Amino acid sequence: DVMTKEEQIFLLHRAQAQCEKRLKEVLQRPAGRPCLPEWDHILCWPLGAPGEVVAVPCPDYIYDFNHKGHAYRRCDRNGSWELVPGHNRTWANYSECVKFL
Amino acid sequence: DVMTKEEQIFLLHRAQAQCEKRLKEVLQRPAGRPCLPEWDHILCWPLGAPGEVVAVPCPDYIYDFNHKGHAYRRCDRNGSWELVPGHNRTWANYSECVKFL
Amino acid sequence: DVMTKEEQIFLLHRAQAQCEKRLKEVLQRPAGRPCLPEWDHILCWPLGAPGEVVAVPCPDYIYDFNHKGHAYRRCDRNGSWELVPGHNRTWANYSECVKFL
Amino acid sequence: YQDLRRRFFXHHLXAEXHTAEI
Amino acid sequence: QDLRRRFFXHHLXAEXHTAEI
Amino acid sequence: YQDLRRRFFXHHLXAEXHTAEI
Ligand SMILES: [Zn+2]
Repeated sequence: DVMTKEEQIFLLHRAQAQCEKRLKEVLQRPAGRPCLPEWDHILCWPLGAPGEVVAVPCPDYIYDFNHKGHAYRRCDRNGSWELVPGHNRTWANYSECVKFL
Repeated sequence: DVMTKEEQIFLLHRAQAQCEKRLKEVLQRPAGRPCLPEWDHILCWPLGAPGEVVAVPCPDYIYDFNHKGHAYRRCDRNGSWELVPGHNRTWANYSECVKFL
Repeated sequence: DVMTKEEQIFLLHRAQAQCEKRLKEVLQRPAGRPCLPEWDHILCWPLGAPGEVVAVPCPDYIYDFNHKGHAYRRCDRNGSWELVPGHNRTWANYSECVKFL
Repeated sequence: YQDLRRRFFXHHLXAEXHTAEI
Repeated sequence: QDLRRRFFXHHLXAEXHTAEI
Repeated sequence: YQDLRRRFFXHHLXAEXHTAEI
């Protein structure tokens, strides 16, 4: 059916809950110095290999997203998600997921 | 005397319904290879002369629009509305219609 | 406690009604040709010294604002708030106040 | 606020509208 | 019509895509 | 986390506010 706004909010809460459960498991058995999972209001980013671009498919639970594309983050070598150069937010590229970019 | 968002929505749908009338009327008596009319959520773009910029007065039924301005589209020689260079959306300039652009 | 959208609207109306008092007062006690106080939907800009940048702390009644930074306007020598170069809107820099800049 | 609620709905329908380079 | 969900897209975009535009 | 809804109304009043070149 055609998805309503409040249905979208509901599925985001379900995804946020799943992210909190996923983050609690990794913190109970850590190893190495990777980028840790975190929720960004849209999707749960997974463990990131230090010094590499991390690609996640545009979440299938977002009706308005292109489910064949990927969203991208940057994980530096110290195991920290990279900031946008010149700003104080985490860098993320969602251009493939949306038509207005 | 100031319009509400609900009144604005209703007027949009009426303009949208009349656009379907125009489309249906043109599809019943085609001629040549021009850019076909279509609805873009705001106004009904008319038949476009191929190879020319098409200018439409900023719709009178949109309160927050400057009704002395024009929105612009591009019609290429093949009778197709041009896309934005480097993107997958139909090019359109509404800067004259709003103050925040 | 995290404040609601409706509460944010109320505090803005309180600040807007307070700006109208300041504007009505200075209009009764004019002097010189400075930049006059204006309400821009967020804060009430004070009297501006001609030919100087005017810095106002990001108002404390906006929850999502960095209350340690400043918004900025430009007051030209004629006592008029400067427009943005190339546009017909008054220039204002709120980048310090928000994180989405 | 309604004048802004209608004008913010301007913003979104702008976003969904003006596709030329900004 | 369903533009409410699509505009709520725009905001979560705004709040999401932080790379230089 | 319904701060988004007040935060998105941030975005609009931003859009209506910050007029300097981006
Ligand atoms: Zn909105």
